[PDB]
Amino acid sequence: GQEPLTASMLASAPPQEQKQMLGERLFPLIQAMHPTLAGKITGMLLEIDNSELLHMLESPESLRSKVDEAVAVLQAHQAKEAA
Amino acid sequence: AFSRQLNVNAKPFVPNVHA
Repeated sequence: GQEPLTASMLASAPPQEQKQMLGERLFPLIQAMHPTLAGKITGMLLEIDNSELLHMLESPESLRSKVDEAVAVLQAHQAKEAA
Repeated sequence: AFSRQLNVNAKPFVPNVHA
């Protein structure tokens, strides 16, 4: 919509606020395709390395790849807590 | 994520939700 995420926001911030802001903004961004597993998805994706996400979120083959992978991983734990 | 699959036990993050 306006004023999208920028590496600057994290550049002028601590190593804690990073995952906070980034993950917080990525939470909804993931819901675009997985509004259910958006949580776990953003969680693992935020663990690997926030920096990587700041460069992966700028690509379709990457974004969809991460989301898909994550969701696939949760397949072992639980999908919608209905098992 | 790295080679094929990743860990699901990986904690989420540090949100700003208290109450």
